[PDB]
Amino acid sequence: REHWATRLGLILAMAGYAVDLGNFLRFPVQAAENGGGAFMIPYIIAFLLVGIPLMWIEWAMGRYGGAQGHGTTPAIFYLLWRNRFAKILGVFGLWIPLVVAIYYVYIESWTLGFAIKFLVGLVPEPPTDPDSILRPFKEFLYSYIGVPKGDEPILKPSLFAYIVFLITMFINVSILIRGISKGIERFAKIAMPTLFILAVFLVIRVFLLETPNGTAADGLNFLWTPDFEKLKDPGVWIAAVGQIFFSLGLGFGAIITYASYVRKDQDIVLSGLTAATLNEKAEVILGGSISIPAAVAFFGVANAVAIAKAGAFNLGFITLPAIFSQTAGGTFLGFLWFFLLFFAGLTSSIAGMQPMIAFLEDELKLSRKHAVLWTAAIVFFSAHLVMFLNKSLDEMDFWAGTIGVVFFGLTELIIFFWIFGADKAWEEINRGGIIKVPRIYYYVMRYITPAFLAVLLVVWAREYIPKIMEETHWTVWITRFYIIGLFLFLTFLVFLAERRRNHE
Ligand SMILES: CCCCCCCCO[C@@H]1O[C@H](CO)[C@@H](O)[C@H](O)[C@H]1O
Ligand SMILES: CCCCCCCCO[C@@H]1O[C@H](CO)[C@@H](O)[C@H](O)[C@H]1O
Ligand SMILES: O[C@]1(c2ccc(Cl)cc2)c2ccccc2C2=NCCN21
Ligand code: NA
Ligand code: NA
Repeated sequence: REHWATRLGLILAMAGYAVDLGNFLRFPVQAAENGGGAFMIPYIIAFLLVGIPLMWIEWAMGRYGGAQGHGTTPAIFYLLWRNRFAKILGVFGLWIPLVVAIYYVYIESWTLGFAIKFLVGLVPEPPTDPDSILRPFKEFLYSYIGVPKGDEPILKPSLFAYIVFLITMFINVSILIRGISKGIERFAKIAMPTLFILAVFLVIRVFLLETPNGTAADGLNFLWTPDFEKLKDPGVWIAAVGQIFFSLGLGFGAIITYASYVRKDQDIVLSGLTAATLNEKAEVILGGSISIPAAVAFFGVANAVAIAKAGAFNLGFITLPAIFSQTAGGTFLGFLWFFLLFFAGLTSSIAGMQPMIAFLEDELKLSRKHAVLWTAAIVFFSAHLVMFLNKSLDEMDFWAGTIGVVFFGLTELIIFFWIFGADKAWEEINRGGIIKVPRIYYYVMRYITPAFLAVLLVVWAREYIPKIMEETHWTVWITRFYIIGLFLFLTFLVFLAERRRNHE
C-alpha cells in the first residue's frame, strides 16, 4: 500500500484539503452575518464539540481500514459492522466526493480562468457609482459561465471557460496519477507554502488600502466587533456547527481515504489536531483579513451589511475583481487573488477524487494509472451537466455537498463509536498517539457529537428540503435523475467488487 512519506507532507495534504475557497469567502461572510466577533463563541465551541472529535474519528477509521488494504467506506463500514446494509451506506462515502468533484473542479477552473484573464489584462476596465463598476464585472462573469440570457435554463460557457476546464482537469490528473507520496504529498509541500505567501502578501496590501470611502481597519472593525445579541438566535449556533463541519470537510469520505495511507501505528491524534488548526488559522487570520476588509475599504462601512448579504460568491467573483480594477497594480493583485483561490481549490479537488481512485485500486484491483484515468473520465463527462444546465450545480451541492455530508457524518459516528464499539474505537484513535485524546472526549464523541449532528440535520431537513422540492424548476429532476444513477452505478461496482473477492 502507498503511504505518506513524511509527517509534514501528511499534515500539509490534510490541511490542503480543508483550506479551500470557503476559508477566504464563506467564513468571513458567515462571521459578519452571525455576530461578528461574537460568532467566535459558538465557533470555538463547535470546533471543540464537533469538528475535532469527528475529525479524529475519521482519521482513525481511515488508518484502521488502510491497515487491511481498504481506503474507502464500503469496505471499511463492512469491517466495523459486518452487515449488507453497511456496504450500501458506505457507497455514500464514495458517491458524495464524486458528485462534489463533478461541479467543484469546474468552479476551480473559473479561478484559474480569471487568474489568466487578469494577468494578460483581458478584463473589464470601468468607468463613479458602485453599480457602474460592479456591472461590467457581473457581465464578465456571466459571459464566462454563459449565464442564460433567456427563459431557458441553458448555460453557454465560453470557449475560454471550456479550455480552462480541460486544463484544470489535466492538472488534477497530472498530480493524482503520480500517487500519494510522489504526487499528492509532493504537491502539498509546494502549494501550501505558496498559498501562505500569496495570502500574506494580500493581507499586507489590503491593510494599506485607503479610499475616500474607508480603510481596511474599517473592514476589520465591522467584521470583528461582537454582537452578542445574536447569540440568542438558534440559527447562529446552527451556522457555527455548520461552518465548522464544512470548513474541515468532514463527512465527504476524503479524510478517511487520505488517512488510509497512514501506517498502522503512526500518530493521528496530534497530526489531525495540527491539520484542523492550520485550517482554522488560515480561516480566521488570513481569510478574514482579505475579502471583507478590502470590500469595506472600497465601498465604505455603510455598505458592509449589504456586501455580507450579497454572499460569498459575489464577493469573490464580482465585488473584489471590481475593486482590483480600481486599485493601483490591481491587475497583478487580481491575478494573485485568483491564483490563491485556484491552489485552494486544487489542493481540495485532488483529495476529493482520491476516494474513487482508491476504490478502483483497492477493490477492483485497477492500476493507479487506470484508476485515475477512469475517475477523471467519469468526472469530466458528468461535469458537462454542470457546465450546460443552469442550477444543476446548486442541486448537486445540496444533496451531496450539504444534506449528504451531515447525514454521512452522523453515520460514521454511529458505526464506529456505537456499533463497532466505543472502547475498540477509543483505543483505535489513541494508538501510536504522540499525545493522547483527553478522556473527556470519550463522552463528547459518544453523546454530544452525534447529538449536535442530529439536531443540525433535522433543522436543515425541515428548513431546506421542502423549498428545494416544491419551488424549483422541472429541470432539477434532470440532476436528481443523474446523481441517483451515479449512486446506482457505484452500488453495482460495490456489487462487482464483492463478487470478484468470492472468486479469488
Ligand atoms: C465559496 C465560493 C463558492 C462558489 C459559489 C459558486 C456558486 C455560483 O453558481 C452559479 O452562479 C451563477 C452566477 O449567478 C448563477 O448564474 C448560477 O445559477 C449559479 O449556479
Ligand atoms: C454530449 C457531450 C457533448 C459535450 C459538448 C462539449 C463541447 C461543446 O462545447 C461548446 O462549444 C463551444 C466550443 O465547442 C464552447 O464555447 C463551449 O465549450 C460549449 O458551449
Ligand atoms: O472544497 C471542499 C471540497 C470537498 C470535496 C471535493 Cl471533491 C472538492 C471540494 C468543499 C466543497 C463544498 C463544501 C465543503 C467543502 C470542503 N471542506 C474542505 C474541502 N472542501
Ligand atoms: Na476550510
Ligand atoms: Na484546498
